[PDB]
Amino acid sequence: NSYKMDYPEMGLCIIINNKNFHKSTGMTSRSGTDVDAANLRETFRNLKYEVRNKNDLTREEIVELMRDVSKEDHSKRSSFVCVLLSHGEEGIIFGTNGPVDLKKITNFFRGDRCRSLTGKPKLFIIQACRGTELDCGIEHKIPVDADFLYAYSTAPGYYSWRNSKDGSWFIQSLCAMLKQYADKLEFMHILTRVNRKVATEFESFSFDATFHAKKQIPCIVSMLTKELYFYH
Amino acid sequence: NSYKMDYPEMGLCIIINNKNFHKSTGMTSRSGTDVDAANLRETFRNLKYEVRNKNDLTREEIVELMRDVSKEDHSKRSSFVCVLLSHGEEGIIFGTNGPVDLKKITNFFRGDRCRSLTGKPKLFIIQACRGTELDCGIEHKIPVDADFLYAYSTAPGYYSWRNSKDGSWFIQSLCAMLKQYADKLEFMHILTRVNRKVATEFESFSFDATFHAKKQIPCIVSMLTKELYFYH
Repeated sequence: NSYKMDYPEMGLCIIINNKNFHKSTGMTSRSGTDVDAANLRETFRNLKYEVRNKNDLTREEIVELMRDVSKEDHSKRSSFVCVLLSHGEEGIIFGTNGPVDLKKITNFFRGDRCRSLTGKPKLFIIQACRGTELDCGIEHKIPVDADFLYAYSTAPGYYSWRNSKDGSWFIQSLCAMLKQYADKLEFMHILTRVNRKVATEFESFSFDATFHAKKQIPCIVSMLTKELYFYH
Repeated sequence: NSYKMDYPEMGLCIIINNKNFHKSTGMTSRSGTDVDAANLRETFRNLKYEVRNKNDLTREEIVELMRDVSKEDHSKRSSFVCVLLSHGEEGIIFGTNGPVDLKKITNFFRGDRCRSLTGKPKLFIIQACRGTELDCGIEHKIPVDADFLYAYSTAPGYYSWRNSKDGSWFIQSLCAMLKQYADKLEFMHILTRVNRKVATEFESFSFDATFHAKKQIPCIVSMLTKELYFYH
C-alpha cells in the first residue's frame, strides 16, 4: 500500500513561474512569485528531485513543455512533480499570453499516454485562482486517470492569496511542512497540516474592505492508489 | 492535529437513496442501489453514527432536508456525514424530479451557517456520475469552506459504475475498507485503499463494446485541517 520510491531517481520537478503577462491580457504582475519559485526549487532539491525552473512561459510554450516532458523516459524515476504558479480561473491556468485548460496539461501524463510513469505518482501543485470568490471566514488494468494528485492552493471557485513579500500563502506553508515532515509523514498527512496552517495562520489585510479579513483553505484532490513517502 | 472525536455522539449519517425517478425526467431506475443504502446503514451503525435513511426524494425534499439538518444543534456531535446515492452530472445530483446543485447542498453546512459544526469534520460521500466520460484503462478565524471532505465515487467528468447485484463499485469498497480499517487507519489512508480497490478489482463487462472493459478511480477532495479517526 505504499508507492515504490526506491527507483534510481526520485523524478522531475517542473516549476512554471509566470510573473509578467503580455499587456494584451490585462493581467497584472504577480509580485513576489519569485520567492515561491526559489522556495520550491530548494525544498524539492532537498527531496532529491531533478528541478527545472521555467519563467514567463506562453500558453503554447507551457503546452509544448508538458508534451516534451511526457515524451521522456521516466523508467528510472519514482515519480513526477509539476508546480504551476500564475493567474487562473476554475479549471485553467494562465500562460503569458492567454489561458490554458488544466486538463490539457495533465492529459499528457495519463496512464496510457506516458507509459514510463504508469503506476507512479503524478503530482500537480497549483498555486492559481480558481475563481474570484472570497472566503469571509468565521468564529488486469488500472484507470488512465489513476495515480494523480492535485494539490490546489484554494477551494473550487475561490481566489488564491499571495504575499508580495513572503510568497503565496499556500506555497509558503507547503514548503515549510515538507521541510519539517517529509522524512516522516505520508504525503496526504503533510498536506493536511498545510491545510490547517493556511487556514489558521493567514488572513488578508486591505484598506479596501472588500478584500480585508479574508481567509483561505487549500484543496487536496487525490486519485492516488497508495501512500506516498518521500523516502525509502 | 487530530479531530476531537470524543464528543457524546459521533454524529448524524444522512443517507439519501434515490432509486426511482419521475417519468418526466427520462432517468432510468438505479437497480441494486438498495444494497448500497443497506450496506452504508450497517457500516456506519458500527461506527456509532446516528443513521437516517431517506428514499426517493425530490429535488425540493433534498434541499429542505439538508436545510432542517443544518438547523439542528450538533453541539454534542463529533461530526457529520451525508451519503448521496443517485444519478448525477459534474457538480450536481439528481432528485426524483430534477437536478440539484451540489454546492447548494453543502452550503447549508458552511462554517458560518452551521455554528454547531464549526471546526468539526463534515463528510459528503457522493455515489453519482460526474459526466458521461468512460475510462478505458491501461496496461482568529477559519475559512467557512474549511473542514469539509468530499469523497467522490469517480473523477471529474466521469461516469460512476454500479453492479445491479452487489451495489456500486465505490460504496462496496468504501464499506469493506471502513469495516476492516476504521479501528486503525486515518480516514485519508482508508480512502486511499478504497481508490486502489476500485481501481484494481473492478472492470466493466458489456455486450456493448462501448461500455465494455472500462475502469474507474474515485476522487478524494479534502478541505480538512486535521487527521480523522473514527475512534477515541
